Amino acid sequence: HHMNPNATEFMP
Amino acid sequence: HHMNPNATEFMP
Amino acid sequence: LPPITPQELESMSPQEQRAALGDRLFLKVYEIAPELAPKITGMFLEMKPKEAYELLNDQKRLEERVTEALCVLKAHQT
Amino acid sequence: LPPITPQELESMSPQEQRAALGDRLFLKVYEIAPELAPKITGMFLEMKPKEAYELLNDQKRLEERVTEALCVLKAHQ
Repeated sequence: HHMNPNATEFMP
Repeated sequence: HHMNPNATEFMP
Repeated sequence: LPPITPQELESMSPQEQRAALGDRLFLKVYEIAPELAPKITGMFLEMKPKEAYELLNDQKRLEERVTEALCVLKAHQT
Repeated sequence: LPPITPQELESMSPQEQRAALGDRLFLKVYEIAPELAPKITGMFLEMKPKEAYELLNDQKRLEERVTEALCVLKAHQ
């Protein structure tokens, strides 16, 4: 289970 | 692997 | 409830592991979310017994997992 | 963007998968939460590729996961 508020933003 | 909101409740 | 040693855990049956981990997880979850502790504990017990055991020895990670479980439950109502 | 087939996805490198899944997840998340779409898409991309791909073909569970991610971000305040 992954819902990490520190994840790196994804820019397209 | 994502947590399951339909999981069976645990009673101690 | 004293903590379970790793030696004890591997010497228990799958159902004994669940009861011992569930009992100790429930008490810690109850301090954070007393009303939803049975359901959140049930959600935790679907993880592998090694991962559930880690939560008993990492209060920071347990609290994060309780928040994650509440958010899964909140999203389920929507 | 056109959808990815499972046959294509299994034939891509990990970084090729992430870019293809990310671009498509971003578009859908942007319709729901345009401001936090970069952050939420990044949170989604920590899933395994098969799990992230299943969100692209299940709109109802995708919306649930966006709500979940917003809840996690709010709790982080």
